[PDB]
Amino acid sequence: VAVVLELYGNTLESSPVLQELMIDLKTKVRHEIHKSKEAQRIEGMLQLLT
Amino acid sequence: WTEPEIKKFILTKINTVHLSKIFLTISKSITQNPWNEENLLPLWLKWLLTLKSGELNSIKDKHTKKNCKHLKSALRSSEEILPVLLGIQGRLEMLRRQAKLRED
Amino acid sequence: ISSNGKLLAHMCKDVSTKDHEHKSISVVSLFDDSVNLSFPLGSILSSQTQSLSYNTRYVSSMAIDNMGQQLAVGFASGVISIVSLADLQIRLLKWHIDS
Amino acid sequence: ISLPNFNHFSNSVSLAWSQDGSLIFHGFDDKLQILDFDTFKKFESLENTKTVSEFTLDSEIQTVKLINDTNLIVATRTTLNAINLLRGQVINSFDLYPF
Amino acid sequence: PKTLTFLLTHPLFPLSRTRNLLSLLRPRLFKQAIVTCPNLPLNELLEELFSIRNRELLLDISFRILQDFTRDSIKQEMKKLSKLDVQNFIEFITSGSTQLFQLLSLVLDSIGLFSLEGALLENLTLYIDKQVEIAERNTELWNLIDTALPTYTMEYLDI
Amino acid sequence: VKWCLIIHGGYLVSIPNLMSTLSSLHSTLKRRSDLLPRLLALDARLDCTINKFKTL
RNA sequence: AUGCGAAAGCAGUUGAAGACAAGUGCUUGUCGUUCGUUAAAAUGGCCU
Repeated sequence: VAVVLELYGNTLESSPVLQELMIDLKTKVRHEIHKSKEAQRIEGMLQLLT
Repeated sequence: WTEPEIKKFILTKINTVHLSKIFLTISKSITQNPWNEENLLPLWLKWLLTLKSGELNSIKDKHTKKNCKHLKSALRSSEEILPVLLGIQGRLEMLRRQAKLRED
Repeated sequence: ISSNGKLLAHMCKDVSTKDHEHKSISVVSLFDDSVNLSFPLGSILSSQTQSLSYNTRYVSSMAIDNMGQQLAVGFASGVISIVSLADLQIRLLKWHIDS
Repeated sequence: ISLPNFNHFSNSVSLAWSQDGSLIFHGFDDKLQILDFDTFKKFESLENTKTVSEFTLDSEIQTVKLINDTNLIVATRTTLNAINLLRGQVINSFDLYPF
Repeated sequence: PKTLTFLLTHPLFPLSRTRNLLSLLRPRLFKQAIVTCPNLPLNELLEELFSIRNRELLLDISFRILQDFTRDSIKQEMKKLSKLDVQNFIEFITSGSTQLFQLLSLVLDSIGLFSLEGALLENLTLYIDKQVEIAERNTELWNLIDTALPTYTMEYLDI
Repeated sequence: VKWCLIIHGGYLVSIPNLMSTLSSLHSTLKRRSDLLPRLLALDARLDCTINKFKTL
């Protein structure tokens, strides 16, 4: 999707559907970024509670 | 210069015209201070980048690239520093949580 | 050299010296002198390769007929060209994507 | 395993193993360590006969080898060093830095 | 003097001065010894670290010992250490670098779960939270740094 | 798992072979950790493009 | 792309001459040429 964005910014401007596609993408990626973050917190407790 | 949106609009005007020197000043200021509590200037830089990349890349070749690389190195140390650091935050979190269990 | 070994086919830059046309192609008999021909690669080439990079106009491989009538050459873009010497006229053969 | 994560990087390492399968010699840059196979820790000297678990050397170690239960051979880019193991003293030094 | 300075310069420096030179060293020679010394006993090392001298001894000795030794050994040593000095030092830290944050990780390891002070710990919460926030901010700033139809045109020319 | 390791920390810090005994949790979380940085990369490029088209 | 370095990075680098082509003696280019330094195209794809 990185390379897709790199190629297709202007058609993204044009097309309406693609924009809401990227919106949904952004929602999911924020969500998983978060989940990974608290994942790292709990691995932190693993390191502590050794 | 305070609000992000007026920052965007005056930024568009700067692109109409100054842009190079404000770029360099923001770059140097941030590369001296990687830990400024203020975010306004970071918003300045992020907006100018996310609007006007290619022309800024093309304008110069030495005096912009060099300090870009230097601030790049400093921020590199920052992104190296982050992960275990938010781990530290989590540690303190669950220490407080254990303290809560002790209080009740 | 021809697969017989009886013929030599080579190129020289003297026409580059004496002309805008660069490369001179000469084929000769060895154990006798029955055959000896020479002609410019400029005449050989197409009328379109004059507006493209040195890649096209670069000769990259040579080969000879056993009877001194067909010659094969190959260039940097992978376009083989086969020349019949009598009328000195060509044919293009195109499969290799590289030289 | 034994997983230290030093905040430094050395591209040069070496390591060797005694035939017994118990004594392990990890030469990381500038310092060798003896480790027990069973514990992966420094071979503590309860007698304390100057058999210190670490050897800090003149230079960073690039090569380690053992010939027998007796003799360790370590090459630093300046020197070659042959050290006895029954008595913790360097037997031989050899100038290699110019080479 | 010049002789002892170049002895510090040269790598190998056998046993007894490495054992106890820090007490003697406690200026310019002190800097030279801390920036280059093959062997450094963790006792005196953490004592000098926790000294509030702070001529950037914090960063210096932190990077030194982190290049030098192992987190488990450090944790054992600073368990053997007291905790009042730990409190004062971390207070200086939260008042105001990857080395020092790694030391923060380490000291949390050493303290474990027992001795913590509520309000101090919450001050740590706020400090670390805002410093996190700015850190990921720095991250996206890095990554961003790393980043037909003329249906009818009412135009004119200058003939 | 958070509440679990919260409450019962003392006994497990008593029990020695924590790595092997807790194995799967270890590997799972380290995998997610390994994910983190490229995930950040994708996030930032996506913000770049999103602002690009939302500004107009 | 050089050196140094860790899988990061740090410094450094982009010179001339000759030649020839195109363009109006001049502008651009090119090199199966030199020394000097640490220096994207020819419709054209993989056997039984």
